[PDB]
Amino acid sequence: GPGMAVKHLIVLKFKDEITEAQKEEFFKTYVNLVNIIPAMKDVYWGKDVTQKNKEEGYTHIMEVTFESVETIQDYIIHPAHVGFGDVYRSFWEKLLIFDYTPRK
Amino acid sequence: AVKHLIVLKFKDEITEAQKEEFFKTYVNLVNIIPAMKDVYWGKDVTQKNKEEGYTHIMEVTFESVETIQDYIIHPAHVGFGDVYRSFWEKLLIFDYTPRK
Repeated sequence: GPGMAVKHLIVLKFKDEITEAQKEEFFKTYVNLVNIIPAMKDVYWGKDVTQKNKEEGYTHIMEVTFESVETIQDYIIHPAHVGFGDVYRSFWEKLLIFDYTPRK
Repeated sequence: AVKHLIVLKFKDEITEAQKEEFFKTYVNLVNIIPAMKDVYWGKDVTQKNKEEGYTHIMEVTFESVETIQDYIIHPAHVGFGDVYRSFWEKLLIFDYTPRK
């Protein structure tokens, strides 16, 4: 329906070499993409506190909220894009990205 | 507020109707388990993930990490896991506080 959210779920394990300062700057830059990418409306992230899957090693979760029925290609080609961009794609040891519309 | 996040891959044998049954039953848990706040789920549309990766996301909101645990040990959630764990091949759980 109109105004339904399209969400991207970014699931991350950082490489051991990545510093706490670097991680902080990474998330700061990602949240600021809301002001740069028109269709991007919100970014929220956090650190897993449970560690229920330590063998899979993922530690961080980032939720990106986009407007539906709008192009997001400017995000895809953005230098800061976590998977595709030159700036940060070397930061992660492991990375999953999902694309879903939340419903109930 | 905190989030209990589930990343899920169903067993190969599970049908579309069974996936819908799973989510309907899970969402109804909010009518039963006091600790729970709102639940949303979605299906991943990424073609790359579909072949052998996780396929579904469930987000559950809670007041605190403590009330997440209240939900974990509730008889209704125990009962759900007892009869629907068979539906999933693998999953990931994350408990975290969203921030910006």
